[PDB]
Amino acid sequence: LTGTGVLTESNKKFLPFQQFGRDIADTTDAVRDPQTLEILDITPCSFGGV
Amino acid sequence: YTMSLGAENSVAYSNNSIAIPTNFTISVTTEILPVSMTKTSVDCTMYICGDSTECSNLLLQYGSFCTQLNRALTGIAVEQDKNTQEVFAQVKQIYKTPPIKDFGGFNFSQILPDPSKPSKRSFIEDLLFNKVTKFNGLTVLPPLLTDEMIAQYTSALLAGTITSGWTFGAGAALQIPFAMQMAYRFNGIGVTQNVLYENQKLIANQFNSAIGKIQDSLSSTASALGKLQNVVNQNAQALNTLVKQLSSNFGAISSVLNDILSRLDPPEAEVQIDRLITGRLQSLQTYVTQQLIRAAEIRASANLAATKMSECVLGQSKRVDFCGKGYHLMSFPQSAPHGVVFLHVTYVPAQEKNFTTAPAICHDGKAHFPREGVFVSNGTHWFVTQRNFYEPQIITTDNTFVSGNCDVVIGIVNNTVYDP
Amino acid sequence: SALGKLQNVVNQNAQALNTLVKQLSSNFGAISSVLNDILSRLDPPEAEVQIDRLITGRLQSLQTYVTQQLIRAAEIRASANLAATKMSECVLGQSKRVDFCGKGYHLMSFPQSAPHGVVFLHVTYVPAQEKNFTTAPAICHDGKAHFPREGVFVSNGTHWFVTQRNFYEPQIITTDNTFVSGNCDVVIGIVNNTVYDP
Amino acid sequence: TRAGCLIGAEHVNNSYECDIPIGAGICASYQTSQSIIAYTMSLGAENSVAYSNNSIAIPTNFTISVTTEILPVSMTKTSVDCTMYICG
Ligand SMILES: *[C@@H]1O[C@H](CO)[C@@H](O[C@@H]2O[C@H](CO)[C@@H](O)[C@H](O)[C@H]2NC(C)=O)[C@H](O)[C@H]1NC(C)=O
Ligand SMILES: *[C@@H]1O[C@H](CO)[C@@H](O[C@@H]2O[C@H](CO)[C@@H](O)[C@H](O)[C@H]2NC(C)=O)[C@H](O)[C@H]1NC(C)=O
Ligand SMILES: *[C@@H]1O[C@H](CO)[C@@H](O[C@@H]2O[C@H](CO)[C@@H](O)[C@H](O)[C@H]2NC(C)=O)[C@H](O)[C@H]1NC(C)=O
Ligand SMILES: *[C@@H]1O[C@H](CO)[C@@H](O[C@@H]2O[C@H](CO)[C@@H](O)[C@H](O)[C@H]2NC(C)=O)[C@H](O)[C@H]1NC(C)=O
Ligand SMILES: *[C@@H]1O[C@H](CO)[C@@H](O[C@@H]2O[C@H](CO)[C@@H](O)[C@H](O)[C@H]2NC(C)=O)[C@H](O)[C@H]1NC(C)=O
Ligand SMILES: *[C@@H]1O[C@H](CO)[C@@H](O[C@@H]2O[C@H](CO)[C@@H](O)[C@H](O)[C@H]2NC(C)=O)[C@H](O)[C@H]1NC(C)=O
Ligand SMILES: *[C@@H]1O[C@H](CO)[C@@H](O[C@@H]2O[C@H](CO)[C@@H](O)[C@H](O)[C@H]2NC(C)=O)[C@H](O)[C@H]1NC(C)=O
Ligand SMILES: *[C@@H]1O[C@H](CO)[C@@H](O)[C@H](O)[C@H]1NC(C)=O
Ligand SMILES: *[C@@H]1O[C@H](CO)[C@@H](O)[C@H](O)[C@H]1NC(C)=O
Ligand SMILES: *[C@@H]1O[C@H](CO)[C@@H](O)[C@H](O)[C@H]1NC(C)=O
Ligand SMILES: *[C@@H]1O[C@H](CO)[C@@H](O)[C@H](O)[C@H]1NC(C)=O
Ligand SMILES: *[C@@H]1O[C@H](CO)[C@@H](O)[C@H](O)[C@H]1NC(C)=O
Ligand SMILES: *[C@@H]1O[C@H](CO)[C@@H](O)[C@H](O)[C@H]1NC(C)=O
Repeated sequence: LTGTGVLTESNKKFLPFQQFGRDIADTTDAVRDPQTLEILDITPCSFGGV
Repeated sequence: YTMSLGAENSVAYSNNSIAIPTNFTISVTTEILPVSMTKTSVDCTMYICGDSTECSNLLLQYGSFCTQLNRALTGIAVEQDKNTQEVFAQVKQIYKTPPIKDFGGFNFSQILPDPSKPSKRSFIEDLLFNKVTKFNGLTVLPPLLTDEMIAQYTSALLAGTITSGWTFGAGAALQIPFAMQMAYRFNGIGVTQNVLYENQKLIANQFNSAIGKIQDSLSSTASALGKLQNVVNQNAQALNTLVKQLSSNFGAISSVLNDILSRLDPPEAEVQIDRLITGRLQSLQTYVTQQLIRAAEIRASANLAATKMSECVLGQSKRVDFCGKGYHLMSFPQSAPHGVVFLHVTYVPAQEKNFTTAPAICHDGKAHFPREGVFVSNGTHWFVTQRNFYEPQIITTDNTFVSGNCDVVIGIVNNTVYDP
Repeated sequence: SALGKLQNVVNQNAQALNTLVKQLSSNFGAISSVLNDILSRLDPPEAEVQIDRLITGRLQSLQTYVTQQLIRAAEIRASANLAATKMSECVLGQSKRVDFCGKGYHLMSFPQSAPHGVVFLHVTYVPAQEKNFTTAPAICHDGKAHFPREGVFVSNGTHWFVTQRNFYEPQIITTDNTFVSGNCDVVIGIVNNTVYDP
Repeated sequence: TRAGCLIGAEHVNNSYECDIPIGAGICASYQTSQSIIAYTMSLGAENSVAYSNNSIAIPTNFTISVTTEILPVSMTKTSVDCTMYICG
């Protein structure tokens, strides 16, 4: 699962058997670590305009 | 069933019979119409090829398919501010009402701004605001005019209308008592000014009752603001469909560009990437065209708003049904989310009576016609009265003018004309 | 900078045509943006393959240009209708609509032509110098209440006059400027005075 | 700013009829030691009218003014061939 962003620590939900978290688009919002068992949260970098 | 167009009615028409009202009724309507919509902005490169230099090497052979979308969106965004400015910035200075509200009995406390609230907004517009309810290169720019400036504009407009009549739109504001202004407004619809002075308390009570009933009509039923709500609904749906279009394969092996780039060799990745690019280009083009058409219609709505504010708030209007059903008296603007609200105060005739008329009257072989008004008869005597309100007077040589003789007019009658 | 409205129409058309011309220099996925270059190097079985992409790209460019032209033409038609209405009402007559033919009371207008446009010179009337006065809705004389016919009652401080509402021009109150209606115990704010009988 | 952050312009506590809009009721202008300032736009000069129940103001003079209104009426008479453009 490639991609860039910031890995903030979020208690999104229990996720008893789930791994991925999705949004309106095909955007993985939260992912579960493969090594340990924690719920990380994906937030994209800063956008804007000049 | 089969729809019915209305209640059937047949008037009692005859060659000598008139109906003249003997009373009136002040009514306050409400007109809602949008002014501006949301200023959105989309970045083409970030939308199509998300932070992928391999995809950005492509989409460059297509030429200038990315700058035209930005130019059109910027044009729409700068058009919205012009719409709002031309709708609201009609006044040159910022007037304010005096601290003492001696307006002849009328009560404008419901529409005047409330100093107690942190935002200087009145009660009606607070009800209006309470009645009305991403990361893929899509941004929403903030409007140039914050809601406080709009409230200040509509407060200056109300203070000018109340304290100076229509004189603040032509030159400089000239103070005038509210009763005299209302007498001038009745004089502008063909009703003698003495009617207001003789029925001032009744007119004030009717106006207060109507302005109170407006609150009950608004704060209870929320179906009135649909014309303003559907604009937001349409924009939110268009944006949602644009976002939802990123989850489509368009014939490629995957709808996400990172799996394609991390799964296929460089020489044959462009085969899928070009199809993805084409699909997203078509989706952007359709969205841009729809936004252009919607903004084109919103501009016409805003032009109508500006014309109605100019001709209806800053002065009395003689155009029929332009400012509500009935004879127009005055209007009060109110701000609203992405729109404006008018409160048209109109004069509606009331209980009427049957009479008997005559085009002219023979006195000594001469034919007297009324200067202004109509000859009527209650059965025994003949009177002259104004056309919009029953007020009989004796027929003299100051109400009528002589022209011609009796052997030409069809329907002339006999009576005596008193000479003062 | 006064004629920006007419200058933007020209600039927008010029830039639209310029972009349409610039679109001729795009590969669109083929090996070259020149039909003759492709036609002098490849066999027709692959020449058709390399030409379909150019055909598609240029067709899409033409479609986009035509759509934008249609929208701009509709906007110009709306503006032209507004101009026709203004010519019908401000010039060929006198308009009572507020702020339609200029700020202030409208008197007359003169049309002047311009490149792809028209220019109006609205002549308007504007009041200049004001003065405070004391007013009264009516005057009770002999129990009767006299109301002004087409004027307003003013008072410089000692005497009372009737004047037109748009230009200070005081006159003596007589029975020719006022009309009688009812008695003088109903109106709020009536003022005692004497009405001269000529 | 409520729209973003602006670097290179100095904030000013005054309020003028603004030249360059920015957003959320904030504008920028070039003024005097020359520099670019950013203030809160002023939407008009404050005024209060002396209203009372027996006072009226009547003009005693006038002035004639000639205004200008400029509006477009037609656009360029362009026509494009299709076959010669695509497959000339
Ligand atoms: C004209 O109509 C108004 C109301 O439509 C009348 O005012 C009412 O008069 C009755 C007297 O029987 C009162 O009980 C009501 O309270 C009045 N209503 C209001 C709102 O004041 C008025 O009397 C009518 N005019 C004439 C000449 O009868
Ligand atoms: C104008 O209307 C408002 C509201 O209808 C009046 O304010 C009310 O006054 C009564 C006293 O008679 C109070 O009991 C209410 O609580 C007030 N309501 C609000 C919302 O303040 C106001 O008095 C009216 N103006 C005049 C001059 O009477
Ligand atoms: C038609 O109007 C005339 C004028 O007012 C009426 O004549 C008056 O009638 C009243 C009674 O309602 C008497 O007190 C007056 O003395 C009458 N005036 C004169 C000059 O005689 C007449 O009654 C009305 N007709 C009807 C059928 O109501
Ligand atoms: C109105 O009055 C006139 C005159 O007072 C009436 O004219 C009469 O017409 C008839 C018909 O030829 C003559 O015989 C009479 O001599 C006329 N009267 C006079 C005094 O000369 C007329 O008929 C009257 N009309 C109505 C409707 O009453
Ligand atoms: C208000 O107007 C009246 C009417 O013109 C003024 O009365 C005249 O005042 C002048 C003063 O120069 C005398 O010469 C006249 O004889 C007065 N006329 C009458 C009929 O008395 C009055 O002075 C004005 N008041 C003010 C304060 O200007
Ligand atoms: C206008 O003049 C009348 C008199 O013609 C004044 O009426 C008098 O009012 C006083 C005060 O109540 C009474 O004592 C008198 O009896 C009244 N006179 C008559 C003949 O009824 C009236 O007050 C004057 N108006 C003003 C504003 O001064
Ligand atoms: C009404 O205003 C006009 C100008 O708006 C006045 O005309 C000017 O009067 C001054 C007198 O000091 C002259 O110096 C100017 O040359 C005049 N201007 C023009 C264009 O003629 C006029 O005097 C004012 N009228 C009154 C009664 O005050
Ligand atoms: C594998 O990961 C688990 C996760 O906690 C850890 O407990 C274990 O020691 C790891 N084993 C090795 C060989 O790294
Ligand atoms: C006037 O006459 C018509 C028909 O003659 C009748 O229907 C109507 O009720 C009358 N109006 C009044 C106030 O009596
Ligand atoms: C009015 O119409 C009636 C028919 O009901 C007729 O007898 C009478 O002569 C007519 N009078 C006028 C003045 O038209
Ligand atoms: C009229 O009076 C008000 C206050 O009483 C004052 O502000 C205004 O300047 C006066 N107008 C003139 C023309 O003197
Ligand atoms: C105007 O208001 C004052 C209160 O300051 C009052 O004394 C006076 O009677 C009022 N006059 C009219 C005509 O309303
Ligand atoms: C503007 O005034 C406020 C106090 O009202 C002050 O805190 C601020 O520093 C001032 N701005 C500048 C640029 O001096």
